[PDB]
Amino acid sequence: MVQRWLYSTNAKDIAVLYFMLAIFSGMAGTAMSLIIRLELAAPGSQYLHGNSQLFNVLVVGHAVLMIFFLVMPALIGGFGNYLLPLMIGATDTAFPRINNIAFWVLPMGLVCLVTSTLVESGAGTGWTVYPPLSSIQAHSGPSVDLAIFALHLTSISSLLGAINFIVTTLNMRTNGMTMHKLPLFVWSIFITAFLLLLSLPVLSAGITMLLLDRNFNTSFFEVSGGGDPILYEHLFWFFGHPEVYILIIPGFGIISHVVSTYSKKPVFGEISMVYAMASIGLLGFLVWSHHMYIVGLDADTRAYFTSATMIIAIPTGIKIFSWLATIHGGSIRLATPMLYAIAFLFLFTMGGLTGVALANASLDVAFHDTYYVVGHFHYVLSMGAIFSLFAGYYYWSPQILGLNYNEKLAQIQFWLIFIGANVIFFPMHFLGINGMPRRIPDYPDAFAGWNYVASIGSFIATLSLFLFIYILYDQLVNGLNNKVNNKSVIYNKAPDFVESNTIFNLNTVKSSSIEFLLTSPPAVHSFNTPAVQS
Amino acid sequence: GRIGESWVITEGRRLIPEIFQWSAVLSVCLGWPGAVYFFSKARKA
Amino acid sequence: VHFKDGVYENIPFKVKGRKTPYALSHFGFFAIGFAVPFVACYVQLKKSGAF
Amino acid sequence: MTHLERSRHQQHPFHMVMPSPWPIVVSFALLSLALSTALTMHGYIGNMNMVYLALFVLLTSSILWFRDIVAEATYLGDHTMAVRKGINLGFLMFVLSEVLIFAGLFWAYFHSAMSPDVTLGACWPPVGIEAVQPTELPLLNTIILLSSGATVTYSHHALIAGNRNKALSGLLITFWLIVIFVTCQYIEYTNAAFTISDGVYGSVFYAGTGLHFLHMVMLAAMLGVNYWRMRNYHLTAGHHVGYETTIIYTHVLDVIWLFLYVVFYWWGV
Amino acid sequence: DVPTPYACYFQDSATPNQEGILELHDNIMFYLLVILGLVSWMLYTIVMTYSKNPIAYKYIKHGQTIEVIWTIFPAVILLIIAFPSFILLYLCDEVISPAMTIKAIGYQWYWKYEYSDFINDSGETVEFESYVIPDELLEEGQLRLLDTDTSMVVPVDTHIRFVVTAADVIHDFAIPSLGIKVDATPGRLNQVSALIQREGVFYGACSELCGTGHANMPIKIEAVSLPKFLEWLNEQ
Amino acid sequence: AHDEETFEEFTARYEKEFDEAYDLFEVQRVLNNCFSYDLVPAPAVIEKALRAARRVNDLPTAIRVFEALKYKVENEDQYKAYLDELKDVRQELGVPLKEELFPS
Amino acid sequence: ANKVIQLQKIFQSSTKPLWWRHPRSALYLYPFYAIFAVAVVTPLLYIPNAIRGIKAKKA
Amino acid sequence: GKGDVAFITKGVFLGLGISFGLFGLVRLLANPETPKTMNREWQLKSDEYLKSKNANPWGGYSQVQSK
Amino acid sequence: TIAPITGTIKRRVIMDIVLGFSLGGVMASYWWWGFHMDKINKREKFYAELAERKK
Ligand code: HEA
Ligand code: HEA
Ligand code: CUA
Ligand SMILES: [Cu+2]
Ligand SMILES: [Mg+2]
Repeated sequence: MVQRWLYSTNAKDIAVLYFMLAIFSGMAGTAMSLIIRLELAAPGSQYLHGNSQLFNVLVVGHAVLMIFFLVMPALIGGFGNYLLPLMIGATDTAFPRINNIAFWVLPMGLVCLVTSTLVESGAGTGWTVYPPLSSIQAHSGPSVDLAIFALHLTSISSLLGAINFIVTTLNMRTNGMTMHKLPLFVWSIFITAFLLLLSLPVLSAGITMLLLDRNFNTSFFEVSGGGDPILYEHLFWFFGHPEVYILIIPGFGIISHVVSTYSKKPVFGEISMVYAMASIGLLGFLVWSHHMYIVGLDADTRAYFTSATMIIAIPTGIKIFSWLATIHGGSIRLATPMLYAIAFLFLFTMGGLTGVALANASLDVAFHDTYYVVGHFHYVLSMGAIFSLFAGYYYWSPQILGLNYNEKLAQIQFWLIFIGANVIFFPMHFLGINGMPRRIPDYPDAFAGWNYVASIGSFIATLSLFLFIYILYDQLVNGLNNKVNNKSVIYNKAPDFVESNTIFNLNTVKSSSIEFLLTSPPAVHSFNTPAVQS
Repeated sequence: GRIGESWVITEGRRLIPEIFQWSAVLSVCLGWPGAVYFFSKARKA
Repeated sequence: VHFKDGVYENIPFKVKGRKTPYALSHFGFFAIGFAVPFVACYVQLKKSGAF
Repeated sequence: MTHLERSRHQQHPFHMVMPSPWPIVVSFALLSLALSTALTMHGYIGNMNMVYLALFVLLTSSILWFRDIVAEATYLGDHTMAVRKGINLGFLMFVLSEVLIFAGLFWAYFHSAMSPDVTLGACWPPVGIEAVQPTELPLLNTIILLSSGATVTYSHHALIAGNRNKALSGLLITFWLIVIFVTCQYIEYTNAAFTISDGVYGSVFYAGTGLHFLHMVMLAAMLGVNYWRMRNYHLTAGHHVGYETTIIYTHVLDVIWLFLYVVFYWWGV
Repeated sequence: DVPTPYACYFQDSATPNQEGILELHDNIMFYLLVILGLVSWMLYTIVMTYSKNPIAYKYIKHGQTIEVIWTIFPAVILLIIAFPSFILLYLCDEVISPAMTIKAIGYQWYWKYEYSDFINDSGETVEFESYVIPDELLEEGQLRLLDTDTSMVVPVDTHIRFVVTAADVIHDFAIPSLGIKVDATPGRLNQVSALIQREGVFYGACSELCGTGHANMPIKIEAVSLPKFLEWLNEQ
Repeated sequence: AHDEETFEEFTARYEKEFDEAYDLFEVQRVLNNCFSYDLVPAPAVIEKALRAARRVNDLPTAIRVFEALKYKVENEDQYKAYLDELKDVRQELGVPLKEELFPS
Repeated sequence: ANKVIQLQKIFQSSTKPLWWRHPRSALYLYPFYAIFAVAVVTPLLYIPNAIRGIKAKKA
Repeated sequence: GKGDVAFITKGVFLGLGISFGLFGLVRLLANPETPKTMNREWQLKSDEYLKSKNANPWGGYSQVQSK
Repeated sequence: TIAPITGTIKRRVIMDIVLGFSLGGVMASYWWWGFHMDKINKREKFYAELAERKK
């Protein structure tokens, strides 16, 4: 069993391990979100008495852990590693040791990130780890060096997975997959793996410049000595916007597939949707400085960037319009991944509208480093990527794990996370437009109500994850009994109207991709022979 | 259509009760800050 | 060697044939996952102030 | 042929790799390297002995990985034409990622150069720093890369042709040519008026040229491995993907050196 | 000026720039609420009339007419949204002929204000470091964590342009009432303008991370009339 | 063909597609592909569908035609003026409806 | 020295794994296992000395 | 099927009550003392000072928020 | 005797997007006129009274 889980150059048994580190790190990151929002519940020094450096350490831990160790593994690494060979008919991926070392250099980035928060009080900068806040004069210690070595390791993991994905869907397709016949999640993982190797080299260059002007006495951003800290803002956000487009594009793919298969309708114009997604990918590099409208750019380049971020906004709009068009006229079977897919549309349209409220370089002077921004990204990142993650798990894990979950517990988990996460991030907009800045331990006690309402909501959003943990346990020890004893839903695609039950038992699964034709838990050599297509 | 109750009436009957429940679900999906402000001591409760 | 396939031979957890209940391992995994920021908070609150 | 001796094979051209213990070991070594070089930069451990052995164990694990891949590629014989096109496109995308690191370094140079700060004297190069003139030693180690490219391309086209005494002579003289390049580059470093700490000019100049320096010493190690397995008859006349890989790498290294050399030695002085 | 409990709107107007920002945000929200209402109405109508639909129109997969209208409608709305923000962005940088200048240089966890237009006829520039009152020496009516023992004081009805910088970590000079927010990076001076249209206090906070003392770093700007400001500047 | 289909081409194509079916899967398949279009089919289509369900000799797909049609139509005046056009085919073929078969 | 087909005839015809299949592959992996175990277990005894904050004894 | 919409709304409201109670008894152990400017007696002085200098003149300026 | 009944989803969606336009329009129209003209009229009343009180 050591050669099946430690050496293990097989893309099915790497994705399970990706998912295990994903659920582990997501638990750690939401423990940090619970501690943050538990300390910010009331003015005056709460549970952590004084000690604002500990709060800075906790918020950079929450941000960077839950971004680079939950969302990026459980969307790129886990789901791409399990499904990208299993949708295009490759037996499994090309460069298999490369996506084994990508997984196995993830948790060492995790353990050095964990031990970075213990030595010499700690790295507190936020996830956008800035100079001269992080240079050796204003921040001494080996903490932020381990904190950015974690980013070096996660950066290396995601690039190796990107090269792996790109070559394994550019060469090892099956017999009939043409250049435009792939299912849309394959196209999302394709374009995301391009944006990774087109973006994160610039990130790793900038943060190793930060490391060797911390410790090797150079002067990239040490300003008394020639440099400037604006160059780090450029070199960071040139990755920082493609990073979240990387984090959200497989979400678009997952949501496209689940609304295609739970409404008994193909997606409305798949070719225009993949053109919109590819243009979003190749356009997301040209708007990198919409996070830098304040620092002192000219009004002319600010005018250019506030022109270009709205043309960023339009193809996401035509994607959401195509989603409304492909759920219109269907036969919508409201199961638990379809509920997450329906909630994702509203809860991401809301965040995108407040995002284009932010995108005006005129209007960003009233909203920068302000809880309005937190209300925007904790919509489009949290609700977006993780409602797509839940609509990935609750839709795919009966096929992958081979154990059917409980259904009513899944629906109370959806409604609990929906209510208890809509009550958190909605008062953040009122805190933003009333004037609350970011990263404060706590605040002048005027706006003392909305923080309390958000803190009474975060406990609901944590209790729903505890119920998700119990859903995992009830799936793992009562899978076959939930197959038999009528607690679950068994057929995700219902029989059509004029079709008999004796005729539905002939053609059981009416899929459009390969994945729901493989047996529950699939064979380790699934495609012995190629899977033909016309 | 041609013969039957007219399409204006038979789709108004379908959609006019839907507008009020849409307004209810939107007024309680965006209007609960009013309900939490209504009971607090800032409104001289 | 093709490793043999089943319903419980796809995951690293052994579930059916054990000596201890599965709830021990399955909830201790997320116990240590949920308690790593608490031990970070404790080691940071004994280094500066009190606790 | 018979079905009975057709179903005794792979049934698809792609590679099925047996479980190998060289992601886990080199990932262990990468973790130990990262933590030990984060730990010795602040005086927690006494010497650089431990970062030395961590770098050494990373190097020897990765060379054992490349030993496993040359044994699997030419002894067990799995690299058919589909897998060959796959690893070729993978190396192309990896080098496309390397040139973007070089583009980030050029962005740093351009941003601090064409808008010079008021503490540099508002002139690029800054006051007092005697810049390196581009015509003495930079001209030799920018013509030596073109000569290296010419001899590695005739060694390639002699390897495809069939002669051994020419295809080996070109590889030997391109190895000694670029190691002469590396040695005169170190000669350029060890007598220069500015260090890596002397201002932002020395910082970004030494960052760019040192990254290209490390890239071509890795190229020299790659070409030494390729010359060894050309002498030991591994390289064929139509299955040399591990040599087309390194000639693609050295030609793109030549063109990124000329970009770096022009805007680091002519425009920037 | 000051924040209020359970508020859900802007700290109100003082400057023409903040009035323009408020009008622009209400125009943008007026154009956004149509889109939010029709998106929510489409989602509600679809998921409550096609859930009880037994058959699915699976032979509707493209139509060019409605496709190009829903891709040309957001371009139209985004052009109408971007049409006045260009006017605001190109007028909020117009700092032709200000009256007096301030420097607002921000150190580690305090600010240091200085006036050096030479009408103080003691001769010198005038500076003051502007520490926060620590939250046990508050005395029966003083706003917590955003009060200051030594306020900056500006005049009414004169254009004032102040530059800002730091001597350390990147700070931000940020008042939401005056609509002024500009990152004080330690390398460059950054100037912004103001025309305060009424007397009174205006509060703000640092809105970039400084480290430990990020919360204990406020901005307090009292705006007084011009003869009282001349008297204060001559006396101080 | 992504070009549109007029009503006469629709009814001729589907009459020649209901004539050719021989199994039960084929009759239910072409019935689903006829009903899941946008229009409701004229009774020249559906009396041929009733004959094609009679040829395979099974009853309930000659009843679910009528219930799928009741879900198709826009009111019940169209349904009644429809059902008195398929009266005698329903008589001599002997199929029932739903509301008289399951009174609730 | 044209010793590729003898190595191929050896490498195809064995049961041992690939990184142990060569004749001289005992001199390449035993000292590697020793120095790798040493080099990766050794910073995990210096990490609690760093958590406690006690630096080195240098100079 | 068969009244499970009732079971799931019972589970949702039970989860809201459970999270409310656990937030309450986690809130109970936080910190004994308040910042001294939290009760209403300080707030009346702190907005008398505001109406002395007519801050927020048309919008809301009164700060009490305490019982 | 029966007419061909065709085109119900087209009539339904062009009846639905028009009501979606007008519904979002009346919500946003209430927003702009009611709330924003309330704030603007309060502000202009205060500024007129201030410029009168400073005579
Ligand atoms: C991945 C992105 C992400 C997500 C999901 C969240 C979600 C949460 N965050 Fe936030 N946060 C950030 C990234 C994120 N955050 C970033 C980047 C910053 C900026 C930091 C800075 O600039 O300094 C920030 C800042 C930030 C603030 C603002 C503080 C400040 O800067 O002043 C707060 C306060 O409430 C907060 C707490 C929370 C809480 C309570 C949640 C809760 O929603 C958590 C509950 C979430 C879940 C329950 C999701 C389910 C979890 C699973 C593990 C599911 C497993 C399923 C699969 C694997 C399929 N974080
Ligand atoms: C997941 C990654 C992600 C995604 C997808 C987005 C989506 C968008 N974001 Fe966001 N954003 C962040 C990640 C992301 N953001 C992060 C991490 C921060 C904080 C960084 C920090 O620490 O400072 C941030 C904050 C942030 C800023 C920085 C402000 C500041 O810090 O000062 C800006 C600036 O322009 C912005 C704008 C937008 C816009 C216009 C979109 C658009 O892409 C949204 C597109 C969606 C829609 C437009 C809605 C759907 C469309 C329709 C319904 C059609 C009709 C719509 C129109 C006609 C407009 N958001
Ligand atoms: Cu200065 Cu925050
Ligand atoms: Cu961005
Ligand atoms: Mg900022």
